[PDB]
Parts: sequence; C-alpha cells; structure tokens
Amino acid sequence: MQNDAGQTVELYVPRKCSSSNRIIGPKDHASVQIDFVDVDPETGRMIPGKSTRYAICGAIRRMGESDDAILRLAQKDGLVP
Amino acid sequence: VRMNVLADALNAINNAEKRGKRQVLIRPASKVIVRFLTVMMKHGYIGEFEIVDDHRAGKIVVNLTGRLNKASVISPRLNIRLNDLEKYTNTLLPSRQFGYLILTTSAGIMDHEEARRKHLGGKILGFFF
Amino acid sequence: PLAVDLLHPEPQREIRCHKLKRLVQHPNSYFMDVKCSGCFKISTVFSHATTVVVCVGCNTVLCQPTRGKAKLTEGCSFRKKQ
Amino acid sequence: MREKWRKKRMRRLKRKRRAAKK
Amino acid sequence: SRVRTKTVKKASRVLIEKYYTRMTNDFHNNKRVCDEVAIIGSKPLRNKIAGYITHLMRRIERGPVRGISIKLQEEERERRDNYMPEISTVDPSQLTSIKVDTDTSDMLKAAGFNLPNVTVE
Amino acid sequence: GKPKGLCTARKLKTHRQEQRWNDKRYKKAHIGTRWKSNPFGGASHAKGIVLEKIGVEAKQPNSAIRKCVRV
Amino acid sequence: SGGAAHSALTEEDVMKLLATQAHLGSTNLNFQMQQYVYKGPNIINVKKTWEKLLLAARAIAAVENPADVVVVSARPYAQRALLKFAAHTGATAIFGRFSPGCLTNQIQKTFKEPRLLVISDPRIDHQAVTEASYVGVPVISFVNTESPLKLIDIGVPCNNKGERSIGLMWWMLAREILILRGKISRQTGFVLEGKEIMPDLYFYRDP
Amino acid sequence: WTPVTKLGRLVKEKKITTLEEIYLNSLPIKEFEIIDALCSNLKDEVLKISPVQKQTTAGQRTRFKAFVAIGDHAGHVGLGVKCSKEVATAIRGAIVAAKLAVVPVRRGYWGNKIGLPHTVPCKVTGKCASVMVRLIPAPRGTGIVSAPVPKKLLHMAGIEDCYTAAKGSTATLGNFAKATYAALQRTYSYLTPDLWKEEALEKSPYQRHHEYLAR
Amino acid sequence: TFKRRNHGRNKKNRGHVAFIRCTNCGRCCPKDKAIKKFVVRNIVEAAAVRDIGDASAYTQYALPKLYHKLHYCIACAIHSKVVRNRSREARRDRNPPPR
RNA sequence: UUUUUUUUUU
RNA sequence: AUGUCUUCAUUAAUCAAGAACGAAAGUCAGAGGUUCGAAGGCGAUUAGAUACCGCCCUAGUUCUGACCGUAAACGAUGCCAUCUCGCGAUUCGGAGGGUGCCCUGCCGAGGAGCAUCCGGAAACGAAAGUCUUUCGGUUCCGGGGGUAGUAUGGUUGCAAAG
RNA sequence: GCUGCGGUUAAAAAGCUCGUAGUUGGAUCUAGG
Repeated sequence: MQNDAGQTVELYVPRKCSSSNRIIGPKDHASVQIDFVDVDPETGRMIPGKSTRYAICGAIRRMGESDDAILRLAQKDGLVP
Repeated sequence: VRMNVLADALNAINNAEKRGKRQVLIRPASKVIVRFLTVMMKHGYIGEFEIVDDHRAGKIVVNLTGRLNKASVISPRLNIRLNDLEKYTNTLLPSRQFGYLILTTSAGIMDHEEARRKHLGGKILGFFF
Repeated sequence: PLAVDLLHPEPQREIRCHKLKRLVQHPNSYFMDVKCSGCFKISTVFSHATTVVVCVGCNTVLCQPTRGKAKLTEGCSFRKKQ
Repeated sequence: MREKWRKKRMRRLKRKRRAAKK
Repeated sequence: SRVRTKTVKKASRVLIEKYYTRMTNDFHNNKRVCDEVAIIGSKPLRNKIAGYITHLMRRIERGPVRGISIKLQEEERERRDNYMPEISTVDPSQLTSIKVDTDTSDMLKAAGFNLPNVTVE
Repeated sequence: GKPKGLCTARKLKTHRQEQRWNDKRYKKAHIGTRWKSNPFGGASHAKGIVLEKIGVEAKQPNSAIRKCVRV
Repeated sequence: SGGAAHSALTEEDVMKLLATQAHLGSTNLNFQMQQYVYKGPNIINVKKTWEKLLLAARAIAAVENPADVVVVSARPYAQRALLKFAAHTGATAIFGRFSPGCLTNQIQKTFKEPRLLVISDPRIDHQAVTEASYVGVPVISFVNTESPLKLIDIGVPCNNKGERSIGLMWWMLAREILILRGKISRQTGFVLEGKEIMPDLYFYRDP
Repeated sequence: WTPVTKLGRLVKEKKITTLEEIYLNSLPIKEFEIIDALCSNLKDEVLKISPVQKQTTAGQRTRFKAFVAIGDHAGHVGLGVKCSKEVATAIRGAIVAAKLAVVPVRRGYWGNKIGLPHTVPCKVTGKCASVMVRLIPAPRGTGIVSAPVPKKLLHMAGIEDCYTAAKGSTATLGNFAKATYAALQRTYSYLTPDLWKEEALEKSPYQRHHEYLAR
Repeated sequence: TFKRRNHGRNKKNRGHVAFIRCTNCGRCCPKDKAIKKFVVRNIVEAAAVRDIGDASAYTQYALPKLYHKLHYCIACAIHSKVVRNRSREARRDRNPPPR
C-alpha cells in the first residue's frame, strides 16, 4: 500500500488467488501454486526456464472448485483450447 | 412478505461473493437497486451488470470482481444530518481510508464523501466496503 | 461451478426449467389447431383446456379436460399454431 | 414426581387456607 | 507360554535377512549357525531364536513372508513385473472388431474421428 | 426481534419501561416501600439502644461465636 | 491440447482407450465432473481426457528434479503401473498404506517433501489428499465420474476402476512427460535404450 | 543446528533471508531455528502459568500449562501454549511454540497517511470460543486502550494506538490471548482497496534455489 | 443433552401415534417407539422335527410354521437383550445386525 | 426372592 | 398440492384488546355398564410395606348434551419473505418416452436421511448459517438462585381450579 | 441492549389459530444525446 509522501511501508504484498482474487494469508497452507511449462507447438519440448504460474487459495481448493478454476485459467491463457 | 428489495439484493450479493461465484442474479430489480449498484461499480467494487426485462419488476445479473467485503442495508432509512455524518461513518465503516456510506438526498443517491462535498444530508440507504 | 453464464442459459436447461424460474417466464402451454377425421374442420384449441370443446357443426367432442394437458379424442390429430 | 408433589402439597395448603378464610 | 517375544522375533528376522544362505530347515544347523553369527547372552534365548528361525524358514519355502526380503524371491518378482509380451494387446493389429455401443453418437465423431475398427452394436 | 420501524418510538420506550421493572436494581430503587422496609429508612447510620448481648454461631466450615447485640 | 496440431489426439491413441475401456465411467455422476461426460454407464468425453492429461503432464515437468514428484496409490491394480511410472520418470512411489504423518511429521524417517503429488484415486488415497492440504502441495489425480474433487487440483477424467484402463492411463502420463522432456518423441515413440515400452508393461497381471 | 526440512536448509544456507518471503509463499514453518535466524529482535513473555489436573485412580495428576507471547515490536508477533509436567519445560516448549507461530501484522493509519503506520489498518475482530476481541483504529498519541492481556500482544506486535472492545469470558487468559492473536493476524488477510492491484507471481524459494536442494 | 436426533421415535409429519401393549410387561409404548420383531419359526423345535416326521401319518406332510409379531417396550427389550446399548458412534448405525 | 444406613472440618 | 396465455388488481405480513378449537384426568345430567381399574378390601414380600407382585372390586373408562381450558400441549426451536451444497431414496400431481411397472442426473409441492459452507460454550444445527463485517418486517417472552406461581386484590368456574 | 443483549439444552417462543388498534408493506411515470 502506498502511503507517507509516496513511499511504500508495507512488510510485503500478499499473493491473490488467480481465480477468485482473494488474498492468500501467511498461514493458508491449503493454497497451492501450480506451474505449467511452456512448449513449442511443433517440437513439443519444454522451453527451459519458462512456465505459467497459477495460485489457488485454500477456500477454493476446499470447495473442490480448483479443477475447473485451473482449467478455465488455462483456457484463458491458451494452454487448452 | 417481501418489503426490502434492496436488502434482498445485497444479501444475495454478499452470499455469492462469499461462495466466490462470478455472477449473481438479483430478483425484483428497482431504480434504487440500480443506483446502488452504479455507485458500487463507480467505486470499483463490482463489475458490469445487466438489467433483464420481463415486463415485470425485472431482474439483474451482476458480475462480481471478488473485491467486496460486505454490502449491507440500513433499515429504517434514518435521517442523517451533515453534523452527525461523521459519527455515523465512524460507527459503520471499518476505516476512514475505504468503505462508503450510501445516502439518498434531494440531489440523488450518492456516497457520503460526495454528500459532504456538496453539504447535503439525507436518509441513509446502506454501506459497502 | 463458479463461472456460469446466467445471462445465456443452455437451451436444454431452459426447457427443463420451471416456467416461472426461467430467466424470462414463458408458459409451457400452446395453441393447437385440431383436425378430426370426418368433418375435417380445423378448430383452434388450448393445450391445457379445462372445457369440453365441441365441434361447431358436427358436435363431436374434440378434447377431454384432464389434470394437465387436455386429452384429444381418438382419431383427432393436432398441429401447433405458431 | 418431585415438583408435581410440591404442587400437590401447595394445592392442599391453598385448600386449607380457602376453608379457613371462609 | 509358547508365544515368542519381540526380542526373539526381531532377532530371527534380522538373522534370516542377513544370513539366508546359512539358515537351513534344521534346528541344530540353525543353532550352530547362530552360535557363531550372533552374540546371544543366554542359551535359552539362542535356542528360542534358532527355533523361530527354522519355523520362519518353513514358511519362506512355501512363499514370501512379510518383513523378510529374500534375494531370489525378489528376483522372481521383478521378473514377473518385467514380463512384457511379444506384441501389444492394444496394437491396432489386434484392434480389429471393437464392439462399441451407441456412445459413438458424437463422442467419436465430433472429436474428429472415423475409427475403422469400431462396430456399433 | 425488536421492532425496527421508523415510527416505533412509543413501542420501544414503553417496552423498555415495562422491562426495567424486571431488573432487581431498578425495582429495589423505585419500588416505593424502601423507606418503610429499610430499618434505617434510607440513612447510612442510626442511633439505638442496646437491649441484650447475643452470640451467633458462625456458618460452616467456620466455627466461632460472633458477639452481636440486639438494638 | 497445447493449442497445436502436433499434440492433438491421435488415431491410435484414441483407439487404445476403447480397447482398454478407458471411457466407461461409473453409473454415478459427481456434479463437479459434469463437464467431461458425453451423455447405464456414464461414458466420458475422450477429448477432455486428452486435454487434462497434457495439462497434468506440463505441471509434472515443471518440477525440475523428478524425485520431488511423488506418486501414491493403494489400489492393487496400480502397483504394477506405479512402479514403472516412477522407474521411467525418476519419481518416488508409495505403495499400499500411506503412512499418516508422511508429509507433516518432520521427525519421521519416512518424511518426504514433495513438490507435486499424483494420485490414482481421490477416495482410495484420501489420506494423501488430506495430508497434502497441510503443506500446500498441489495434487493431480485420475478421477472417475463419481469421484470427489475436493482438494484435487488437476483431475484427469478416466476409468481408474477398470482393470486395464488404469494401467494404460499411467502409461500415457509417463509418455507425455517423457515426450515433453527430450527423452523420447512422438514419432519415435515410447522407447528408452532401444526397448519398446509397451502399454501392457503397466497392465495388471494376476499372480 | 542440522535442518531437517528444505526450508530450514535454505534458511541455514542464507538463500532465504527474510521472514517476508516465507510469509509470501505461505510455507509452513516446522523448526524454530528458522525464526531465530530470520528475526533477531524477538522478545518473549510468560503471560500465565496455570496448573491443570487429570483425575486418576491414585489422586490427581497435575501438569502446568504455560502461555507465552513473543514479538519484535515491528509487525511480528506469535502466541504459544505448552502443557508439561514441569514449569521449566512448559515454558521452554511454549517459547518454541510461540516462535513457530510468529505471524506478520499489518499496520495502517487512522487519519492522515503521514509518517510511519501506528495503528491497525481497519476494524479487525478475532474470536476464540467465547472471547471476541475487536481492534479499532485510533489517532496518534491515544495509546492502547485495552486490557492488560491484549495490551502485551499489541505492544509486541508494534501497534501504538488502538481502541479495543472485548466481549465474553475474558478471564480465560488463553482464549483472550488467542482472540487477540486472531484479530492481529486478520490484518494481513483483510482485502483493502490498496491491495487491489494485480501483482505477478514469482518463483518460490523451492523453485529458485533448487540447485542446492537437489545437490 | 439430547441423545438421539429422532428422540427415540420414528414420528415425522405426525402429532400422535397410537400405542401398543408390550409383550412381557404390558406397558403402553408408542408403536413407532416400540421394538418390533417379526419371528417365523417351525411349529416344532429343531430337535423333534425328525421324531414328528417319523411319526407322521402321511407320506409327505409339510410342517407348518408359527408367525409372531412381537412388540417390546424399551425396558423389557433391553432386559431380554433383544436390543443392546451401543457406543456413541455405533448408535447412529441404522442397518440391522447380522443374523 | 430379599439387599436399609454410613456425625462436623480437613 | 398440481395444471392454467381464466379472473380481481395491492385487496398484504405480524398482530394489544377481543374470539373459536383445544389430549388425559376432572365436574353436572341422562343412558350404558364387557374389559381394565384410582379409592377400598384381602393374600403375599418386608424390620415395617398404608408400595412394587397376586385376587375381588367402587368412581372412572363407553355414548348423548353441557362445563374446565390445562400437558415433557416438545422439534423444550413464533410467524411471513429472501440467499447459501452434493448425493441418492420416498408421498402426491404434472411433462416426455418404453413396455401396473421401468426410464428421463425431468418440473413443482411435501416428509426425511447421509455431503455439510459457516455458526456454536459445547452437545450439535442446511438452520440453531448468511451478526462486532451487528441494522428484511413483526408478535410474545428473560434479566443470579430462592421466597413463589406463594400472599393479597381483580376476574372466570358448580367445584376442582384457570 | 436505539446504537447494542438473549429465548433447542444455561432464565426466556404463548397449545394452536382468527382478529381490531399499533407497526411494516412489491415494481412502475424525462432518461439521454
């Protein structure tokens, strides 16, 4: 958060679920961060050092919506048709 | 018997937000509901919404942005004077840095910051943050 | 699922949804022109008719009221009026 | 059958009080 | 009574796992082996261990015993695992007359497939 | 639930008054017989004449004779 | 998937599925897997099975050290496939009873620190799924029509209850991971060191 | 100290240098030496030592429960409870538990956003059993208007000005402290408009310094 | 403390259920609450079926059966061990025990 | 089948 | 309840005072009086046994016409409206097919159960949730334990009593 | 306890319904450019 005369005096900016936009707290241990590797359409081999990061919060994972949440994020990013 | 369409709509929005849904359907839509949602959208607490027409009260479909903590109605619509606006905001809103108190004044439905800018009192409708 | 198109429901669901709880209400009843073997006079009839609709000229019963949709007399067919 | 008996006791007492007051 | 304590059972298991070759099905042979293979502070304890070792040998011969790992038996198990037939049972050569139900309505058509071997029952 | 209408002031006030009487402090301070029941008549101290000296057995688990006086 | 024609569902690949009955789901349907169902047994959509499998494969490849991927199963029909999968992929495998405290008890000598967990069935390996939520370890699973998706990140719809399909599904996942690694390629096929890795190397064999 | 976890190994190798990366990635902490290394200004306090008795065939077996609060007065606080047969071991275990439970506390402004944060960002309520504690932002110079028990936790967390409202059986020291702890830790879970900006996910320490881990 | 969700009965959508007289005690118990047992037995004990058959006056006679529906109050059922107390968790099991 | 009691404080 | 492209058009929700109904016992009058059976009387048991057990029974239990208005009258949860989860069963009606039954992840309305967010002191609750993030409407009720539902006054009743 | 309490088990939902006063009452009329 921006404050003071323009400085940022926050200890750290928390992550937010890629699907529900909910903050992921320091003690949220049911939250996950899955990484998908990038590929070349023809060769089919992973591009070293390239990946897509998705973070899902414990609440969404616990409701069992993580499956379609990840699927919809991937469809949005083009990893899946 | 239904007596507060705004209360029903805000409760539905809160429940959908808690469940993490992306859209919410609001039954008996009304002008007051539309203005409340417009204020919330202008402040960025919801996305776009559609007013579905059915030759009756109609419906609304709102897009939730996963950013609203609580949207609550205040009943009865107590009269708020410009002098006690400060007390009401301090009591109802979580902080002075965010959250809005929605009033209906002669000028129209607005938030407490705009009402204080224009030096208007009025009847309180609700609040969101 | 969290992401569901409430604005554009699937047509099959809209069909298999209650008439009042659809996005916009629409009755499941319809008007049908009935053809009875014999007089061959087309007669308009309400699907959920609760009265015994009678041939104007030939005085033959065309529909029998029931708990739901009216029952057509044997030998009489119907076609949905637009 | 412990408070119901107290109710019976008080009813008998009230009957006696009514009779005495008459 | 005649129930062997965990001391005897654990000692017997370790001995069988470490000296399977020397352990025969004869109590006297097992006793003589233990005398030199382990330092046991009591003759009754040594005899109990040797007897349970023989009893375990009798089961090992019949089949694998939980907790005990025997070299030859694990070679046999890994061979049964590595067993790979000459050609796939799922090779298109064998896939000839797959009897499929009406599920092919569009499951195998809208995906862009015209599998020749599928026969609608 | 309590009434919440904008024109329920009379009901709220009357109910509050009705239920204040179910409060021991309020009833004790407003019953009306306080002066005639309290031996001191609402005072803090009172002068009296000693009639006799009595001993009161202390409650359990204590044991003693508290030296009281009748006045 | 992958938005490419080189990684699309191939003819012989789809052929194998109906051979192993890897499309016949149970008669019960879980409302969270109504997506992968095309219209008795609930036959699942083959294309969805393919796309999820590639999605899972990309996730597994992201773990640069293959050891940190832990595959867990207690189904007897998976004991053959699980061992092979770990052998080819260089992962770690847990067979039979999953010792509770595996991922939370740091004192346990069995203690493991997975980066990715793969499950043969959510119900059978419920303990692993539960243990994962205490340490923030994403979970990939093979899910049937009636299986629960609670705390399941990526679910590969398939027929895990089947005898032969279960082994085949593990076989593709190893293949897809290896294809997307450089060890093999689509045209060469599932071959390491000149040995054909055949699907029935994974199938369950009765003693 | 020989770390038994990947997090401990990285922290010992100085690949993770601040508690904030651990908090950002939500990595569980299972060794108190991690906290000892990454926060060198912590101070602890024994709030209460209460004996608890279990009835047996031969009388009552009495063990002591110790509640300890640790904190750095700079946005990091932790609460730990340990029950043991001796007060010394109970205190040691409670200190370890508090270290493991150290958590970040967000600080904000009441009015003008000048200077450093002094109070809580917003009205935050925590609950334990029946004790609910609500922390309300206050202007500068007000101090901490609260009971002695929540006052200690607030001081350790570094909050300077704050009104409180405590309801329930506050005489339960453990529940009072736990409710205060929950309210304090809700601060970095409350979503305010100033956190609406969408950030980009980075590599976890396990994703980045994994060459050492594998080696 | 409420021991059971159904309060020991099987009464839903109902105000009043007529009672039955227990088999042993004769106590009045609501029919939904009483322990009911349908017993079908041979008219003759198992140890005498051979004797009756060998004494039969007919070449082939089918021995009849006794059908009895028994109603027990809770007390006279527990005492007779027709039903037994269960642990807190096992109380919620509703499947009949193996016979 | 029958089977009633157990001073005060600690 | 369901069906309804029928009609009216706010006529509604909750309700001080007020009113109907209201188990069993009980009261009055007239009939019946099999069974069971308070009270009562005997036989047992017992230290005693005005009880449990057994036997004989009176009021009553039954019908008709009036009274009483209380029950653990309990789901110990007021009523109306609204939102939040999955599963498969069940009662009624409807829609669509197959041969009364089967199928439709069918539609409403009930009565439940086990997958249950949140809540709760907990037991536990799909409501007892959507509440310190308090605020849809409305009625009744509670304010440490007793004294005590007692005294007195009023009112209802033939009485018992409310 | 209006802000601001509680009523399954701790004190507390009237046995149930009808009903006057009181309290509370669906949507809808000039938005735009």
